Amino acid sequence: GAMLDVNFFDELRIGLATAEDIRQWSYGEVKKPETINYRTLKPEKDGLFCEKIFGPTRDWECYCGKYKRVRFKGIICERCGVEVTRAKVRRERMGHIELAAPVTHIWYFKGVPSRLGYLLDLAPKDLEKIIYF
Amino acid sequence: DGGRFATSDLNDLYRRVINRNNRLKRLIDLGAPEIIVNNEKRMLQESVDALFDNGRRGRPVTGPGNRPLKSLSDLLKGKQGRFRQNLLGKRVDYSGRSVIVVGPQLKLHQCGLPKLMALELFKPFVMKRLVDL
Amino acid sequence: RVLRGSRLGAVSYETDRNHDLAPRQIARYRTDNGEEFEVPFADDAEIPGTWLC
Amino acid sequence: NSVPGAPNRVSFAKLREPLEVPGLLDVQTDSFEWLIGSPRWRESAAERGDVNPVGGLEEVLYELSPIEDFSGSMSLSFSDPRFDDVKAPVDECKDKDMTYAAPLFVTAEFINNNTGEIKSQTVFMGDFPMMTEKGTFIINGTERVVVSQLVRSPGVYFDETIDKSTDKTLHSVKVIPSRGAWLEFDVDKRDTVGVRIDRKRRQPVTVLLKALGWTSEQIVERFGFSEIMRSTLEKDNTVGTDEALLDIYRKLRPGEPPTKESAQTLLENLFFKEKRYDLARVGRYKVNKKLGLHVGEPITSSTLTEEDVVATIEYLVRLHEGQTTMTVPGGVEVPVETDDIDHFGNRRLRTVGELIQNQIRVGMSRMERVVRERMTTQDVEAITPQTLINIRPVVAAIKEFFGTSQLSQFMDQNNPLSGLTHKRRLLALGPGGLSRERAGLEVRDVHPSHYGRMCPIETPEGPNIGLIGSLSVYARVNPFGFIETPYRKVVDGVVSDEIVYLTADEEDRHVVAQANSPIDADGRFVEPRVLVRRKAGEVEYVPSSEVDYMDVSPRQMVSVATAMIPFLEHDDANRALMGANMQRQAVPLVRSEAPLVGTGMELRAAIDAGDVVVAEESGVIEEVSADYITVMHDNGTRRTYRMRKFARSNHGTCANQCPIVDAGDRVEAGQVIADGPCTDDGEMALGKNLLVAIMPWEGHNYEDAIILSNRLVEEDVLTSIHIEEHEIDARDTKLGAEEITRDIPNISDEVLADLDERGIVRIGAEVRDGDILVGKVTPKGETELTPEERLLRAIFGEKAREVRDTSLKVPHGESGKVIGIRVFSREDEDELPAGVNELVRVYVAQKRKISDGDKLAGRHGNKGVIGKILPVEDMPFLADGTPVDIILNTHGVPRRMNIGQILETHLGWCAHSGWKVDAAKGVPDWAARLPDELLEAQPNAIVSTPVFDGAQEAELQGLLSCTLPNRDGDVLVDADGKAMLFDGRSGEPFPYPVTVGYMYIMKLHHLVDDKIHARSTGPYSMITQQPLGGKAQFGGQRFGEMECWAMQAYGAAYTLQELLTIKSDDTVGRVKVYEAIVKGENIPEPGIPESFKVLLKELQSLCLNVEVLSS
Amino acid sequence: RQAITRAMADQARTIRIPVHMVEVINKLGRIQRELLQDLGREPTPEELAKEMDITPEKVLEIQQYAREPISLDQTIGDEGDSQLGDFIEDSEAVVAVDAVSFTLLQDQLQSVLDTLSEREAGVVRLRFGLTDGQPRTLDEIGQVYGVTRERIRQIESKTMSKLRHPSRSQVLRDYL
Ligand SMILES: C/C(=C\[C@H](C)CCCCC(=O)O)[C@@H]1O[C@@H]2C=C[C@@H]1OC(=O)\C=C/C=C\C=C\[C@H]1O[C@@H]3C[C@H]1O[C@@H](/C=C/C[C@H]1O[C@H](C[C@H](O)[C@H]1C)[C@@H](O)[C@@H](O)/C=C/CC/C=C/C2)[C@@H]3C
Ligand SMILES: [Zn+2]
Repeated sequence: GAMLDVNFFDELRIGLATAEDIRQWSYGEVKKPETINYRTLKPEKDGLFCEKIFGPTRDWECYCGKYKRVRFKGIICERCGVEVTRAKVRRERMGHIELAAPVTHIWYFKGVPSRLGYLLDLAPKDLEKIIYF
Repeated sequence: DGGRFATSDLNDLYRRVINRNNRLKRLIDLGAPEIIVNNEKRMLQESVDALFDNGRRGRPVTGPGNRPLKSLSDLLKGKQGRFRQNLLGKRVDYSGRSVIVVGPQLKLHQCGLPKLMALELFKPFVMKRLVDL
Repeated sequence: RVLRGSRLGAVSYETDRNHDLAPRQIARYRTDNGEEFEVPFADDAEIPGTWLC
Repeated sequence: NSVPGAPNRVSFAKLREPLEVPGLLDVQTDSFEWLIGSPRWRESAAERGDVNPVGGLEEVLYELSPIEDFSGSMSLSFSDPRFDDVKAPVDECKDKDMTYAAPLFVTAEFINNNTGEIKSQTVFMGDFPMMTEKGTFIINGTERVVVSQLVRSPGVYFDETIDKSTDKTLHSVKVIPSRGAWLEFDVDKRDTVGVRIDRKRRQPVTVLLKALGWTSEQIVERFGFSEIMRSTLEKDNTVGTDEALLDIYRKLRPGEPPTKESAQTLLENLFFKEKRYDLARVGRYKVNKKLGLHVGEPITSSTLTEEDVVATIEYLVRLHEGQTTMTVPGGVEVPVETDDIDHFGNRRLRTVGELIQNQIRVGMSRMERVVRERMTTQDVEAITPQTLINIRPVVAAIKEFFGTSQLSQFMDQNNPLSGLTHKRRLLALGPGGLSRERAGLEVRDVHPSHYGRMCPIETPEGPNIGLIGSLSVYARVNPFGFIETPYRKVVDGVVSDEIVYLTADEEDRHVVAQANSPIDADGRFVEPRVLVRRKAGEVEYVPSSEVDYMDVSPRQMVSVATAMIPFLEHDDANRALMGANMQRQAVPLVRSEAPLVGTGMELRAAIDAGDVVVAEESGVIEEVSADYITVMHDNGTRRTYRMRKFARSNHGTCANQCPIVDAGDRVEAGQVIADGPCTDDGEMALGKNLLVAIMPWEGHNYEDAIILSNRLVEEDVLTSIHIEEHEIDARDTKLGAEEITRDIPNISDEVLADLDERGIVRIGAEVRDGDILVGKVTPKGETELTPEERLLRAIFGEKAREVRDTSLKVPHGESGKVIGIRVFSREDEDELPAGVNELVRVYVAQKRKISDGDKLAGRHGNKGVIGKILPVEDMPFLADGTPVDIILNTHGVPRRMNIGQILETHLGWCAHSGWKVDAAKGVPDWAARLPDELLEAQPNAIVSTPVFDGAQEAELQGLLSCTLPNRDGDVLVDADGKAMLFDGRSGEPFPYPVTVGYMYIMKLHHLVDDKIHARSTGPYSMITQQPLGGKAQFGGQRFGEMECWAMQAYGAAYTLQELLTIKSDDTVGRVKVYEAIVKGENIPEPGIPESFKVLLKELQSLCLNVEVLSS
Repeated sequence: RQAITRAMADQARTIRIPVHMVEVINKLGRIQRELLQDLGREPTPEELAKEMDITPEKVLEIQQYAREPISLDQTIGDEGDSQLGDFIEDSEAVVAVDAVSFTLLQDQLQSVLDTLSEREAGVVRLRFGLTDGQPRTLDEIGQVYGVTRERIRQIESKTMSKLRHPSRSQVLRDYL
């Protein structure tokens, strides 16, 4: 099964995503709560819009502006760290957040029935007293 | 215009999760009493839970005007979710609307059309034809 | 009347040549937990030995 | 009559009504000057007793006066709110976008209990948006109107249902106060009680009875003669006084240890002190009228009392048994009854004064919290009320109500009737009330106390039916916020002229006769059995001795707008609804000619709508002009009257004011001196008088389509004016600052040949679609170019032109001459928004002729767009050579039951040609009750049929008998009413005669260029990639769900795929579609839609592995 | 209280502002509320700039920094289902007539270069980098051509004189 969008599937298999698949999809751990610099209006480094993580906002333009044309393509500027491509892959590439402590998905926890408590044969209130400490 | 930025209400949830994870990592590498550490982990857990679905557990996280933040599950469920809206239908190009009047001399396979509107509809066809001529 | 917006980025309109590119090296990187990563640098490019992968 | 400049509109009014129509905007003006505490209001309220009249500002302050600290160590009073003048006049505020304000000054005073000093400052409380002359407000230049709102009055509402299971009629009562909490005395499914209070999930009577401190025997001498009291005395299950105190308190707290002494006083706090729980003076009067306790004493004690509480539970259990009347120990008897909320004795009207008073109350509370907060933090002998009081949340609350509320509204002013009927609306459910989706149809129905108190005809016809009803004609608001209705009282058969204003209560105490009742011309009836309205909402016949009140006139129950539809008593209520909504949608024509047939309401409706400049003091004209009128008064003084020529209204339409008087004219006080938009000669005029035949003509008038003659187009009979405003601003930015100039990059001087030397277009420049109005250029910055762009620049020698042209262009369809150049500048030191260096507004106006598609209507909801404008030669013409103007459809008349328009057409022909009945026998029999100076009439003479006392069938046909000829001897219309028409197209006479006449039709604000709207490729959305709909943009059409269903049902898969991918969201597909069209090649295959990839990315982002398999 | 104020300066805005600009924003807001209170009316920014001993343009820049962004997820229209984020004209999107215009311009320009000689077309193409994306210089063109760079400049002047016939280039005058 290919996600390369050739307009023929005949099949669509939803399923739970592992932590390995989440870190497999991403393009680097976003690790700062800084979205856009207040002065230069450019995306911050390693924040929620970081062009090294997701991609460039200007078409085939590295962030420092060294490489700037389509001849430089598919490469990464060694200074600015942004892979040169189009701007529309910023619609596409996901990032991940690594966690110091693990986390339970609320979609398996606050359900009727709670699938966590039904897999481990436990009360809902057992879970609300475990993973709320 | 005038530089009025417009966020998308997920950046605040992502900022809260990012900040709580960074703080938790800092306190873990520092060494802290376990009340503090478990409290930060509980805050991280509630943050992730509200990020997926705000208001699923406890009180919904709101913002200015006490309006609840449109979390990730809010993009799917409800009338403003992706499924219902994508099922609701989209606006289309090459379209148009007008008021109607009776056409008592037209044949049955025929409708009148104002030239000021049909000029706007068939603009690419009319451009191609009058650049061929 | 209509309020407009612009996401602050440049949009050009060129040809996506998959043939006429700047040629380029590929540097393999090894992380702390042995993870391999192949960063495409340019040909005319100093390769930093360290890299946030 | 009784108005000096009224035109001689003769009337068929047989009934002589002694009561005149009131000062129609009194609902706005009296409410607002009650809030001010105007001296005029002060003496007016001192007229009807009321020894302590209080302005609502003084009410809110005296409620808040004084403000202690917590420890009792100091006190902060408030005293005497007073005003300065206005900051600016009316049109200056409207031009400069300032709110028509006035400052508030308040004699504030701080007092320390420690040592004792007065600190009597004069605190400026805020600039206060004053009401204009016409009862409106101006906020940011726009004309804003606050609307009166209906709510349930605070009080005790005994309402019971019977269950489907046990068939026991359980009796609840909601004691709903103003501002406080809801205590209730319900009845459970058993023989117990539902005294569960503010949703505390369980409470019987006994726990509050011994939380009152009483014993079981003290319950017995209070509740004593019921199985309810026996079963609750045994089903107490919590016995002991302080036991029930702490039981109430632990039900109140839960989550903390209790204390018994606070249980006795928090009860007195939450219901019996007047500091956090206060049903108003209105609701307290309602309660003291309901139980009859405080009958000999004036209205006070805005909190509760235990006597009234136990009387309420006694009333509850007695109506649970079913009783006729109850006297409490300590009260005169009152009838034991249910409570219907929809009765107008229980529905009070919160007008604009009550609304502003509530917002001042919440602002004073939210600043009082900061006052009490900083009272302890501030040190003694160092403070003052200026150092204590923050008026910023108060002025924020005022501005947050006047802007961005639900009740504040743009004054819907396409004509003065829509101004008048956007005032005097009652909104039944909204903010502080039920939601629109939450409310059923019990609100939407018309309770039988609406007669004279709210018009049942006028309402929106959409989903909001019955929620938005206007006020009646003679209705008048009580000081208690109730809707009085005047009545002529009848004593011993003699109906006096003592007009008594009655609320719904005294309506229900009595029985009420009708205006269509034959009086003896001396007071008494001539028939002993009279129609009457029984107080249970019923109709009876009655001996002519027991009625004590009569209606003041007919038309008492009708709206203002609906009072202007003639022959209303023949019309159906649905088409009258459409006509009354159609009245306040006309546009002002350039000629504005008066209807040949109306009611007696046009004149007073015009001069009370405010959109006609009135001769204020009786004088003589010193000089007339086109912009001003200098009257010369009878004692020295002079006064100009500046006309507002070509003012833009709130819907683009013109608001001209042509003067009507001449040089040597002596005027009187209260005389019309200048007609407004839709006024002729003083009275109202929403359209023109037009010849009309009722034949079905060639399918062009098919299914309520109208045709017109070309005489309307050529002779400019139906021609509005649409002054449209365009507005652009010069801001600053990161790359520099935008600038307005003649210099626009890559452009010619040909398009630039109309604008001035500095960029704006000059006055009088005719524009078209896509022209330039304001030449505006911003710094683009400097970007790298495409090599082809560089090569063309190198060939032509032109530079980069590094500044981006984003100039204001006149958008699609709009055209016409440029009237005004309203331009402001930050460098000219006017107030401007943050960063805007220059603001420029340009008014363009187009003189829209009538056209096919413009929604026309009569006065009876007989609407319809113009199907085809025929030339005047092939239009079916009357046998003397007169061509008719419009031609309706016959089949829309009978099956809609609006033959009021046919009667109006016959009467319009009669009043057009004029008549003179024979005097040889004097009065013919049909002409008997027909009033005098109507037996003859000159041609083109207006008449007025009133609403429910007007023309009749016999009078109309007998008047249509003698219908004096045109110029020759030619009675063009028979006694049947029809006429013989030669066909203008074929040439033959039409084989049967056709009804003709002069209907009075209007042109509505639904014109075609407001609606015609197309798009090939325009702007797109931001987050989604759909074409951004809306006529403000180029705009697509919402291809909704049912359209997807229908095109599924055709099986047309391909067109559905186009409509959902490559006209909607396939981003790379759209440009390939455009390329294939202009290259003339085949349309490529649709790719994956963008919204599906958005769904895929969201579902991947929800930690769901959405694997999409191919094989 | 230092760590609390530091956290409220750092992580309380959707865009990060360094703490000194947050401090001068708070000082401006304190001065502004105090001036609106004690002045009675609204203060002018020049008077505020005098008050904080700074320039009014700096006051305007600080006020421009002070405006917090609004969310796109509020029901701004009268309909509850109406979304504010829909009614935004994407002014940085594909205008889609200029793209096909640009492609057609490329093809017509290729035809115009076809109407000239081989050396001329190669000189203009390698000069402006139209064939690859890399504008080489006259020295590189003479390097690949085996002639002087002054010869390349003479060829350049010849070709630009050849291009500037309006009889030849009216079709390209149309393209701007
Ligand atoms: C549904 C609604 C208002 C609709 C927009 C129009 C009302 C129905 C009109 C009709 O069909 O007859 C309600 O409006 C408010 C409270 C609840 C609702 O709020 C709602 O759900 C909707 C809006 C609530 C506040 C809006 C404030 C501002 O929005 C603009 C400026 C401010 O007010 C609005 C003003 C609308 C005036 C209308 O006036 C009507 C004609 C046009 O429909 C409009 C010109 C006239 O028929 C007029 O006589 C009727 C006025 C309505 C009476 C009081 C309404 C208060 C204008 C659109
Ligand atoms: Zn870079």
